[PDB]
Amino acid sequence: FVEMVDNLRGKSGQGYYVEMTVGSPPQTLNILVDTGSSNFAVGAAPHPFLHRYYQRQLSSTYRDLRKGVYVPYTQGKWEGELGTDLVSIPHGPNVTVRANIAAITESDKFFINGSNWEGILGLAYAEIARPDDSLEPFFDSLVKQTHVPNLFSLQLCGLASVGGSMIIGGIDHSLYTGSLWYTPIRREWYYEVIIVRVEINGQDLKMDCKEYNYDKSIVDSGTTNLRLPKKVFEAAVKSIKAASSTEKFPDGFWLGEQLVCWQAGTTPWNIFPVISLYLMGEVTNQSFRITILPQQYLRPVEDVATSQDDCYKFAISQSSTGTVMGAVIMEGFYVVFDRARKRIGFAVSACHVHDEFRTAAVEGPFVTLDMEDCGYNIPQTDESRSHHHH
Ligand SMILES: CC1(C)Cc2cc(Cl)ccc2C(N[C@@H](Cc2ccccc2)c2nc(=O)c(C#N)c[nH]2)=N1
Ligand SMILES: [Zn+2]
Ligand SMILES: [Zn+2]
Ligand SMILES: [Zn+2]
Ligand SMILES: [Zn+2]
Repeated sequence: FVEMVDNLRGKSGQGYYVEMTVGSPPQTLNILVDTGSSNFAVGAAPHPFLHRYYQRQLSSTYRDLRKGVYVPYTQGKWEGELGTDLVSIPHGPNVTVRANIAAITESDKFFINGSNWEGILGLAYAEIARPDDSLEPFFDSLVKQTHVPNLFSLQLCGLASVGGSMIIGGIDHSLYTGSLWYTPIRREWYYEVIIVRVEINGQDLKMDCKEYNYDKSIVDSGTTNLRLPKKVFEAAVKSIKAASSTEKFPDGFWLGEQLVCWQAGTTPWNIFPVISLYLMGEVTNQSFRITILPQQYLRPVEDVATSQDDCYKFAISQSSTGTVMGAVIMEGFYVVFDRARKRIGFAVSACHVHDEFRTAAVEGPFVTLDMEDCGYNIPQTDESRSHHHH
């Protein structure tokens, strides 16, 4: 898949985008790759931080669905008018499909100054599509209309410019080394997975493993940080603080709200521990671990005021909606979203993050005799229970 290698670009902390074309004649836009949502939505009216947008009036193939959609986030919102148009990925498979498109007509805190993407490609499953699951997501239309295999893979390589690859329909062996380990997709909504054990510099956090997946764990290219449920995040911060106790940092650093700096080239990486997340294996009683270096979770931020200094932001943060394996985790790894086989694969990425003495790793198997169920069952609302799925 040499045509798809290197088809991602981005800015540090503003995700990764792929080129897509919409309409006829083709209007090219840069579209955020988001495995944490399931709408394809594109800016479709002027905005101060956009200089291009989808012009439905210029597409002879555009059809209006005459139905609006409103998508709130805890940080902002976008809203728009649903329709369909022809869509292709110029640096992807050689096919064109008729897909649902939400034309974003207004938004708040969604498009950011200097980001360079004009829309978002929700790669997760219909269940979480807005306004409901009857709006077929892009990848579903892609696989149904063409012979593209039902799989995609992401190599996300670490404002600074970033790059990577989204291989659509395949796995490209040139983008990883060593073993590829698969963990099951627990349920097809988010790319939900189960973490069975967490270690910080080889020391077990020794929490009940349900705490790791409370109320879910998901793989999310739309999230920057590794985000951890409250109790886990506190135990992790306690452990990382212990390891790094030669350095007393301010509270704001541990909150993600303050940089910490050393003289250029002197950062003491050795005092910051590796973190290993052990993911359920395909075989009952087996897991494998993914091991993250501090260079993945301490993100450099170029200081405008101290040229002499290497400065970093702590990129692990607290969650109340479960564990989120964001860019912090993914940047280590070639991640295969094997929708056909309901599994997610992890191998060490060919764009490796370097530490002098340690390596981001994917290792297994680890066997447990004790097969505790580490999944959490989210309390069923009457709202969920009552909707019919015909
Ligand atoms: C998918 C996308 C665009 C959805 C989104 C919507 C809105 Cl309105 C505001 C921010 C985000 C958002 N935030 C990401 C960072 C992002 C911005 C732009 C592109 C990709 C990622 C995020 N990551 C975190 O770690 C975090 C925390 N803690 C909070 N937020 N990601
Ligand atoms: Zn507004
Ligand atoms: Zn531009
Ligand atoms: Zn019914
Ligand atoms: Zn349904």
